[PDB]
Amino acid sequence: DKPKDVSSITIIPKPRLGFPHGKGKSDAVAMRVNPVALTSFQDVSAYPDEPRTTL
Amino acid sequence: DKPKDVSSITIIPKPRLGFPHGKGKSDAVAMRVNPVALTSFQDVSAYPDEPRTTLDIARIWGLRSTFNWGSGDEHGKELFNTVLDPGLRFYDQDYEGQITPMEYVTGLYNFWSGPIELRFDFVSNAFHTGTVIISAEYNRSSTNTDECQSHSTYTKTFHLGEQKSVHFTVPYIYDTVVRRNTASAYLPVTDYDKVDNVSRAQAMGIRAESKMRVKVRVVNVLRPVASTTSTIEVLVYMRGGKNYALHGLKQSTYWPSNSVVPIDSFPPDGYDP
Amino acid sequence: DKPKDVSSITIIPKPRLGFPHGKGKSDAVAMRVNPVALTSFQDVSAYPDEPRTTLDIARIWGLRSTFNWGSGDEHGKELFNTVLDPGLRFYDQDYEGQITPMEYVTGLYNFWSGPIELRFDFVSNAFHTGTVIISAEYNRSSTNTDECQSHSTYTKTFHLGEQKSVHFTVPYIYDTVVRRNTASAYLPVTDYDKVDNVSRAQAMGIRAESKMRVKVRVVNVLRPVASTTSTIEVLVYMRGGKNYALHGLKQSTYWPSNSVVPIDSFPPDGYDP
Amino acid sequence: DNPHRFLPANVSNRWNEYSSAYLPRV
Amino acid sequence: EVPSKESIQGDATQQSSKEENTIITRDQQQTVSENIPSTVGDLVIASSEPTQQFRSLTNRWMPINSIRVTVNGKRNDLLAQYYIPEDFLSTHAKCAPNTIPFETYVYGKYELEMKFVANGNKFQCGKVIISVKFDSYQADNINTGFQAALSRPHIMLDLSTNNEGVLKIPFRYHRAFVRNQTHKTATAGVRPGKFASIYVQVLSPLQTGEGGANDMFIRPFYRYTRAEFAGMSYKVPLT
Amino acid sequence: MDTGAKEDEDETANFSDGVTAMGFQSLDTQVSIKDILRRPVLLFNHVELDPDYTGFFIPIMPPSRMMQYKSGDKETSFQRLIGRTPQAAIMNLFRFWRGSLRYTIIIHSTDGHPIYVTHVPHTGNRVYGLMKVNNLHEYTKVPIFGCGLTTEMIIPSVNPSICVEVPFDTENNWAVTFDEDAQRNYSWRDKGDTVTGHLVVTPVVSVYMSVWVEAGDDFEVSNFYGPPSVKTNDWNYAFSDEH
Amino acid sequence: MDTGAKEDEDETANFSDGVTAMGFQSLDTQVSIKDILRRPVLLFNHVELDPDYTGFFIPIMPPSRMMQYKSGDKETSFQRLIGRTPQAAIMNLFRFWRGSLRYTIIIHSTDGHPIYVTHVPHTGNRVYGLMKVNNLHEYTKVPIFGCGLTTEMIIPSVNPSICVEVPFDTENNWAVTFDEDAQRNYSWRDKGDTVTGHLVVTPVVSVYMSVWVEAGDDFEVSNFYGPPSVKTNDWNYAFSDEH
Ligand SMILES: [Ca+2]
Ligand SMILES: [Ca+2]
Ligand SMILES: [Ca+2]
Ligand SMILES: [Ca+2]
Repeated sequence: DKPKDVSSITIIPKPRLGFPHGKGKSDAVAMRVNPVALTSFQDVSAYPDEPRTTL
Repeated sequence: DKPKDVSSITIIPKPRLGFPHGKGKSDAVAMRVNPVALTSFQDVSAYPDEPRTTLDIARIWGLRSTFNWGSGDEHGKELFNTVLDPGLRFYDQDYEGQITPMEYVTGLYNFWSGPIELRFDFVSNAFHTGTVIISAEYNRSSTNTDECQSHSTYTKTFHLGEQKSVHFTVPYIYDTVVRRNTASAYLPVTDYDKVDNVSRAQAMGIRAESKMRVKVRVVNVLRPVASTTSTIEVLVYMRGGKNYALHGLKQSTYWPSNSVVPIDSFPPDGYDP
Repeated sequence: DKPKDVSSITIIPKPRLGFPHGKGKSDAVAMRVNPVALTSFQDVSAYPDEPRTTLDIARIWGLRSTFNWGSGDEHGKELFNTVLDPGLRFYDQDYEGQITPMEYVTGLYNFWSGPIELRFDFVSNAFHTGTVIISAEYNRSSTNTDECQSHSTYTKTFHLGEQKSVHFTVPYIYDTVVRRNTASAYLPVTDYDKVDNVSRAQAMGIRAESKMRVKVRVVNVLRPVASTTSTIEVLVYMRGGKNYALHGLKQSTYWPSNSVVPIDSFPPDGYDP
Repeated sequence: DNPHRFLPANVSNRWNEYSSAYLPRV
Repeated sequence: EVPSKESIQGDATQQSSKEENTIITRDQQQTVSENIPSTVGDLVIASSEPTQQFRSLTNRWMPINSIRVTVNGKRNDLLAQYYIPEDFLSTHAKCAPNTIPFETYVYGKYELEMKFVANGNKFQCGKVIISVKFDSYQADNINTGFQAALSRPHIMLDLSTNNEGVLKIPFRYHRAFVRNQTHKTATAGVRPGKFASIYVQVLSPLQTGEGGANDMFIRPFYRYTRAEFAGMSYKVPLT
Repeated sequence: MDTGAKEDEDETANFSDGVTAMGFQSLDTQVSIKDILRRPVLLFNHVELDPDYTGFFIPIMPPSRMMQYKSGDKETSFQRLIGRTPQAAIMNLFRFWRGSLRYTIIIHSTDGHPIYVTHVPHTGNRVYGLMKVNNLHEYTKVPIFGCGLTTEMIIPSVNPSICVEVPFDTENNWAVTFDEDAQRNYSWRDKGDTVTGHLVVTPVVSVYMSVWVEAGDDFEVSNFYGPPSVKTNDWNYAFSDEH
Repeated sequence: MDTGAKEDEDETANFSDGVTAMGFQSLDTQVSIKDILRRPVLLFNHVELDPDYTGFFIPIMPPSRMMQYKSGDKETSFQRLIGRTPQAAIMNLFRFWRGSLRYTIIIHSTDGHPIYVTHVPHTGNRVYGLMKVNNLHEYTKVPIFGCGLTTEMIIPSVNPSICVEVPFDTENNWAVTFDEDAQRNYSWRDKGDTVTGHLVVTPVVSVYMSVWVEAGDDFEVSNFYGPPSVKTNDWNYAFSDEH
């Protein structure tokens, strides 16, 4: 069968996702084999005595 | 309140939905008052005895060929000999006539497979008597004068008498699970262009001609009584076996050759005499 | 009724889905009747003994080099001495030949790590006798005439006799968790362009040449009986250790050097003799 | 013409591939 | 695996292989390649009719041509090479009963085993490698060195220890069956009788001592462990 | 459909029926007649739309011999390979069809002008191409898309293509697929029973369009006619694998 | 594949096997052969499509030595680095492949003209580039995309790119990856076993396109051949870290 699909939605186009923000979401595409793999901080990570905020 | 909506998603734009497919989804918009109403098949619908698949059609017996058998045909003589390729009846000449249902439908695909069924109907009476041997020969073929080479294959010997018909299932024995059609997948020639080798070198493919043959040879010379005809016609029917398969839709190898007139505008195009 | 639909979402348009990735999602449209049907691997499928990863391939023993050992080679003499860099066999000359499986596959990555395995096969017989010492030297190297400097590293002394082969695991000891390949990540040169320093200054990177070496020195001079050959060949095999790792896909450093002919159109390009 | 089309007769079999009898190919 | 002290007949600790009406003994150890699978599932579809086996004829050991190894052989040199089943039908051991079924069936699936027996003496030395390349038609001249051999299913022979080697060859072809014979009436569009190649190559040159022999010999033996035939036809002479 | 099995009275032994190869290479089975008829067929390849006409008419009928090109006959705006498509070949076996058809229309443009597609139910005629309804000389003041009939619009700058499904708006139980002679002048009410209406495309400015057709989801064929006389000359246009 | 472990009979002591570094920097492991073959390879970089031809043919076959450029040989429309991509290097080790391939086609345009991509199943030939099928001189009346074969369309004004997955429509169990000589004239049916069909791109007006290929999800390789003879001259084109 080849039934018609009547689902639809109106959309508002924007060029970037979260461009001004320091947090939230990003639409960045990973230059990796696996789109969701990330850098590991299991062994090498920020030392606890390093400052975390400007305060 | 007028809260901001932060939901979003990245999208990939495409012009059509399901354009190449025969099933799945369609984004068709109905030219109806109700976008989801459909045609009713509650009362008027396809009759259950109509074919539903091309394989159903391939299962319809069709008259493929005919040949004569006379009291003058000596033992071992080939009464029938043909390459059994459902893709093309001839590799060296045009075909025009009433192609069988299975060949017609096979002409829509690039691949076929499975056993093929044959039925030999002897148009005789109870006073005709004789014996023939039907053989399916693969890869390598027999000499027209060497009956023994035919007898070494897949054979069925039929004792013609009170019964005037015999069924024969042609085994599918090849080095590939399916066979590719010998006809073309696309032929843009429409005006019977006189062909040359450049045209052929630039065809859609290369014809993988079959060497598989089915032959019928005389075992016991036909010996009808003097009072009846000394030569009878034998009808050869053909159709796909129950496990016949088809795949790879392509340009139809066969096309209507009789009473073909394209439509014109009615009544604008001079229908008003 | 024809109620308004107030649902909406903001979208970010992109031309392709998963273009750079080797896994994840794809927006590919199937050229099939059924948009979700797939190729069947029920009967025809990859054999279980075929390699599944590049690390599997790196675990195949390959003949790396060969060297001779004769009764004339005095104690301490280097019979074999090489920089053990799976990235490049030479830093000063072209390479042409049958590269080992592990080097071939390492040539597809910008980083490698883990122990490397070597196997020395002495092509001798029970009448050859002698002793050699294999050493893995890091950071700083030994003088060709100072056997003691080699003896101060990671060593394995092999007593050649009835057994004609010895395995050696080369430790991975570096100041980084992985090492970067010495070959290039991208080389656009295709016509053996005579190189100059401007070309080099504008290369894709800077070759971090390795100083790590593996040497084989004579401990006890080979003393075969007079009736047999006084010099034997030693085959040096190499492959990645069980914890060998590879990362950073790049342009392959190696390419076919034998019988390379690009395809042409068949049969259009003059196949019709 | 194209030298790749046909293998010289002395190194090939009737199928235009190296003969299994021709050991020097390597 | 373990030798014994000498007695009247020396160190009597040989092992042997008996297949049908053929036996082959070995004086030392033997190296064997892995037992690997062939494609299964296409047989019942490519052939509507039942396929056949004739084990008593095909599963016996048959020696083929003798191989000479000399001190002049260089690494990578081809000592011998076989296109199978073709070369076992029309060039080597042509009168072998193992070839009988190929005279009447046009198609087949074949799984073989090849045993190699060498005889170099205790003052000689050298290494030979035998490997198989599946579906090699028109690809024999690439991936054909000792390196490719060491990567594909192979066996290694040491010329002074005389260990035996057994290469197990499954049926891996791009079609369901391989064609058994060429024929004046058969198509020329498909080269038949070849689903694989076997190469015997020098890994390390044979060497000998002062006044020693400058050569030694190796003998290959084959047997089908599984030969299935399809498509009966009249019998024909092989190639 | 009558298989003819009724005439096969032989009951002697036969060779095996084997095992089907369907699904061995893949699960994409392509033998369902409806599946085949649901894939698009090109009718018009880059034809012109002229605003001086009411619009370009598309008769609602599936592909068949009714649109087959014959070497030597007058040139029409129909693409020449329609008669050899698998779906036309199938339709040439069934003289009845009921249900909707889907038309994919592409306007070769990126302008912001709306192009309208208007549906006309079964009215008795059967025409195609540009036509001036009632032979007037201006249609922008009396547009067919503004008369009350169901109409849809295409705006090329948003999407130059559209897929519309036309209903089975006719008085008959079934639509007649084909005639032996598409140009014979016979009883006029019967003449128009091979279509279920028309689709009319009207532009603002001159522009080109392409049209494809396929069966809708609510669609059935029947009245199997058996195969017609056919021809083929494929063999002559290719080499065999033996040179 | 035979590891050769069978020939390593030494059982004396060795140094440690250590701990793997895989996953230490990140979890993006790149050693899976199928993962590697699923990332795109550029075949044609900005090549021309001419409407005077049937279309531009793309033989369905993965990247390998069959497309390798050799300094000095005739210029083809294939990009010159295909033979050194990781996936071509992998394919040069496997002579069998089965399954689908995915083609990413980009039309350098923003026009509203539809560009069609037609799939041709295995027919026996192996061609690439612009071709006039059967050597005719006009194809708009007999378009390959309107003959019945599976076809998809690209409309640049909406999206100049598309990704199509072609099936494994062939009679063989496996497709043959490569030959020792891609130009040798040998048994014709065998010659065509290195492809599973073609993809044909047909424009309305002259325009350029780029093509990438990758393995589909339903894809397998086999018949490991071991490594071939190779070469490299990388060393000569860069400085070392010691000047
Ligand atoms: Ca029965
Ligand atoms: Ca049975
Ligand atoms: Ca240990
Ligand atoms: Ca340890």
